[PDB]
Amino acid sequence: SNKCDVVVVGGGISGMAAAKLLHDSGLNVVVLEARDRVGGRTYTLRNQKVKYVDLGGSYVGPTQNRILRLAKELGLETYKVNEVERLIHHVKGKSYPFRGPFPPVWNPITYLDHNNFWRTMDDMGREIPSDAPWKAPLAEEWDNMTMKELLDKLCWTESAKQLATLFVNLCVTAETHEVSALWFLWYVKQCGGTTRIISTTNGGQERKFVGGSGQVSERIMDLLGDRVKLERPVIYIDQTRENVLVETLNHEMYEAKYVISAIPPTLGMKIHFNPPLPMMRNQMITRVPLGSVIKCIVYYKEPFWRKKDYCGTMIIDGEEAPVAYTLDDTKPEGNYAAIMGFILAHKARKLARLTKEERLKKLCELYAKVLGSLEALEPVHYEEKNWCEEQYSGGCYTTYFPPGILTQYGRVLRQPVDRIYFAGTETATHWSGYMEGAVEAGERAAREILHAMGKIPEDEIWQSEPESVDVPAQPITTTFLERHLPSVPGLLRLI
Amino acid sequence: SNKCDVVVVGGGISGMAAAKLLHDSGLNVVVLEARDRVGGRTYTLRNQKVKYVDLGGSYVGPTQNRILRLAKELGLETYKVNEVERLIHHVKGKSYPFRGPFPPVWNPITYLDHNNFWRTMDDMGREIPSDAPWKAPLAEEWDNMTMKELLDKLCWTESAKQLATLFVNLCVTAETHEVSALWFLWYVKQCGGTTRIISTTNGGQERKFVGGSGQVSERIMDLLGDRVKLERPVIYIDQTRENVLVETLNHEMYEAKYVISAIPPTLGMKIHFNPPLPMMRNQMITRVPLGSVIKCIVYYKEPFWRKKDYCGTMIIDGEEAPVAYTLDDTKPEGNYAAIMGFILAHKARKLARLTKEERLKKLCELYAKVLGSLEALEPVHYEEKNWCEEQYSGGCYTTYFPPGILTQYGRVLRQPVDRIYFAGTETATHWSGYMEGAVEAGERAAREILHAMGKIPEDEIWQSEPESVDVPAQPITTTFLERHLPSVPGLLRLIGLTTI
Ligand SMILES: *Cc1cc2c(cc1C)nc1c(=O)[nH]c(=O)nc-1n2C[C@H](O)[C@H](O)[C@H](O)COP(=O)(O)OP(=O)(O)OC[C@H]1O[C@@H](n2cnc3c(N)ncnc32)[C@H](O)[C@@H]1O
Ligand SMILES: *Cc1cc2c(cc1C)nc1c(=O)[nH]c(=O)nc-1n2C[C@H](O)[C@H](O)[C@H](O)COP(=O)(O)OP(=O)(O)OC[C@H]1O[C@@H](n2cnc3c(N)ncnc32)[C@H](O)[C@@H]1O
Ligand SMILES: [O-]/[N+](=C\c1ccc2cccc(O)c2n1)Cc1ccccc1
Ligand SMILES: [O-]/[N+](=C\c1ccc2cccc(O)c2n1)Cc1ccccc1
Repeated sequence: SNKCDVVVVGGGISGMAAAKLLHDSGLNVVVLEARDRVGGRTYTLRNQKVKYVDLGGSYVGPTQNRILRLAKELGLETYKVNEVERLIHHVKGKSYPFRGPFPPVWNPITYLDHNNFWRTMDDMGREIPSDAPWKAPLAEEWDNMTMKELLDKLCWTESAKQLATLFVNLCVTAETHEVSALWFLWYVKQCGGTTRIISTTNGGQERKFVGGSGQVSERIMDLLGDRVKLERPVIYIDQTRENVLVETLNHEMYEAKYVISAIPPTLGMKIHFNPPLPMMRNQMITRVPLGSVIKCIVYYKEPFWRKKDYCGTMIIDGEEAPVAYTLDDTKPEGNYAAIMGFILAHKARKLARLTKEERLKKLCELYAKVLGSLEALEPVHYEEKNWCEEQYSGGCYTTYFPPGILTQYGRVLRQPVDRIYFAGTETATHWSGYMEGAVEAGERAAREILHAMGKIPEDEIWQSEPESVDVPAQPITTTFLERHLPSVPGLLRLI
Repeated sequence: SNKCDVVVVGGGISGMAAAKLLHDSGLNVVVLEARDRVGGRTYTLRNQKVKYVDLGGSYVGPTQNRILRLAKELGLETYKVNEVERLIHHVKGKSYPFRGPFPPVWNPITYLDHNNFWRTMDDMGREIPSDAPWKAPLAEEWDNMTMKELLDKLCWTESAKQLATLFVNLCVTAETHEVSALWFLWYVKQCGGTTRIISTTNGGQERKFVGGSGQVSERIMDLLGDRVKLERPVIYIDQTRENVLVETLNHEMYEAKYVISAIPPTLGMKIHFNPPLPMMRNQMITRVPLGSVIKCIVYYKEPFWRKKDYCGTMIIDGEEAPVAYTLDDTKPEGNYAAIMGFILAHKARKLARLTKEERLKKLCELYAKVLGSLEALEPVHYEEKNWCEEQYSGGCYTTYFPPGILTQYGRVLRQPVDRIYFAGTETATHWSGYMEGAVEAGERAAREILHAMGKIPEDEIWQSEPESVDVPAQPITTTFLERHLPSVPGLLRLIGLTTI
């Protein structure tokens, strides 16, 4: 058996960040990676037609200081996602160009209803602790409802309900009826709220890495050399003896003092445990699916939308559109012109039966309609990735909680099992579900082990992160009117 | 590699029924079983204090003709669960003895709401095809709701909502807010409807096997000899070559023409697949958890409840009650007096924290109050089993579907993946979740392979079962008033119109 201090299961950003921290402290680490590559839910493809493209996780923004610091140390640089020109909201077959992060509403009733919906999401989130959403005062009430039920209660207009629905689908790649209200409200709150999570400028979609996000995992693998073992899916963890034994599918045996599980919670099911896991974890890892998404990038000779004062951001309502949201994927030099679109949730399941060429045609015809340009019909290249088909991801972007699961099982996610500690973006308390959360969780799980070894004190397990000098955060502001305008039922009670 | 025609993964009733049919058709089968025993979600404990006791699946009834035929062919007998004396409905801290399958209701408004609740469950059920629930006309609308949301709309009284909530918790060991309304309505309809599923006499809980249900899997193991491999958890299935390769955790390798997966759907996650599963199954097996239950059996010197004219059946409402449902578990000879109780859904999670001794104490104190009997505080013995802790079950009784899953993923549940066919009770069309469903699914998957090998025509894959001559099924009937009495909103509509 191959002996070390710590076995990290998974070479995504979380496992790699944990292995780097432990290695830098002088421990002997092995990373066991199921795939022939590192990066997990990040994947940068290179070819002459795209140069590079992020087919998985890509965007970083202000307040994501851990991923910005790790990336910067590895020698990576960011560029700004194009948002110079106007965004488009496509509603009932027509494009309404706009500026600022929220699509505007002109009907006064619809205005009140939209304003109330976003405000209520943040008002609710203020009562949900980031590190313990199950301790929200109304935790059971909110956990025993879907986001569909909450939206049915909150939204007096079909206008607000359809945009709120698009918001849920885009944020967590799942249907409003699939997900706990408590979990979704926590999810928004722990990215800093609605403005911060939906914003390009001054939010989660502000920036991409020059050369792709896959370089974070690749360059940590560079540092660690042959400590990273590719095509070693873990099948068996034995904790009955003095050292932990980890076995891979290719029959190799690893022996360590501790283990970091840096895999999506439900992919814990692929591992046979001795002794069996405690009951709550045993059932938890069956209750925590990942969402459904195809990430699709259509390439054009030029960023032609910019000539019409469109930035390439499209918010597209309605069942018929295959893609509900797009960003300009053009490289900083203005070349490799491209539109990134997501095929989300039930549409990812529905449209996966088509050919690649059939999806390209549907996307080009949608983009031609929304951008009002025949140039959208003349793509020069297409890349896509269906994350639903990934045995060692389970989906993307992240794990969602169905109704009732977070209050019953949420406590178990980070709870150590003997000498196994739990990393993965799912265990983060800030930008859980993102590359930032992957870094937070890996580093925390690594410091839990340093503390178990007596190397650091308890108060050093969770560590704050200084603000990026390169990507500083501006405050989220609200207007007097946004804060005090009544809801629709509010305006009724006042009549 | 050990060579055969068919590897069966799982030595539950489903896997063993498959293996037996294939073996009887003259094929070479191997059963790879993870545990040191067959039976899976059935488990008969034997010791001198209890003689035998079912800690997993136990009850069989009318219309479950496949498990009754299989058990009869293996030399097993049934006996009737005690329903001679009165049942008890315990609500707001008081016990109301009754007869017949449903706890009665005297308040006329409450009576209409209760009658409308059960009636509407079966009415919606008749819209849902047993073999394709996602083809129901309102499949999408029903699948996008929880059972909690459906009870909130249907029940105009708290009385009906509370009883309906207990019915869901007991039937599928899950909370109303956890389960799809479509899936639950399907689950009840594919058992023959509300009356058949809830009933002891004339329903699912009518009988048990003399000597325990574990004998079904054990006796098929006896027929199969060394073809059954215990402590062979399957870790890897390879379909990239001419024959399928099946690898176990002890590094043994099995080579076969075909595989039957006879394990709970989510436990497919414990197997590494080459090539990868198709997308829809890849994601479905992360979306289908099992329910939560502790089965608890408290033993007494005598079945003292019978002397107060209680059969031992208790339907117990309220958060404080650790157990919502009990049945007499006394042996047919009248000895090893016992009460069987289920701790359901969130209470299986909450009370798992306690010791065995603390759970025994809470159950005795509950039983003493409900039966109005201090004898209930004098147990002689206790057995229990928390199915939440089983690595190779994932829960009990069965797989439930959360909102949105049955319409998006339900169709791939028994869709073959190249040379892998799917058994297990979850893939049944009649009494899915039960031992009956395990037999139907196992025999159906076996016959799918017999068809693939050209040994039978397609019309022999699905086969009807002759009615047991030993456990005949009384039909389910309604009275004129049950069929036609209005709902509470129906009555308010009548009132509205008269008054106009
Ligand atoms: C898929 C995706 C994700 C995504 C997104 C868009 C798509 C299409 N957009 C994002 C974005 O713009 N910005 C951002 O910050 N995040 C975005 N996401 C999510 C993001 O990619 C993830 O949050 C992050 O990558 C998660 O990292 P983490 O390290 O937590 O997890 P992982 O990448 O899934 O890595 C797990 C690794 O474990 C290996 N594995 C799995 N099972 C085993 C076993 N049994 N043995 C050994 N290794 C195992 C995986 O193969 C993987 O490498
Ligand atoms: C647990 C339970 C179940 C139950 C019930 C009460 C409890 C507490 N009450 C029932 C009742 O009164 N009447 C009835 O008909 N059913 C009742 N249920 C449900 C019933 O027990 C189940 O429907 C039935 O036994 C399921 O049979 P099936 O054959 O489909 O599935 P299984 O019993 O889970 O068997 C699966 C076997 O597979 C092995 N396994 C799991 N993973 C692997 C791997 N990777 N490799 C090899 N083998 C594996 C399991 O160990 C098991 O033996
Ligand atoms: O919410 N919005 C953007 C969003 C959110 C979460 C993401 C996660 C990963 C990758 C992304 O590109 C994400 N984009 C836009 C929006 C604004 C107003 C109404 C509806 C929708
Ligand atoms: O539904 N009832 C019993 C039932 C149903 C399903 C089962 C499945 C497995 C094992 C069992 O013991 C089961 N018992 C009684 C009842 C009647 C009226 C209201 C609420 C409850």
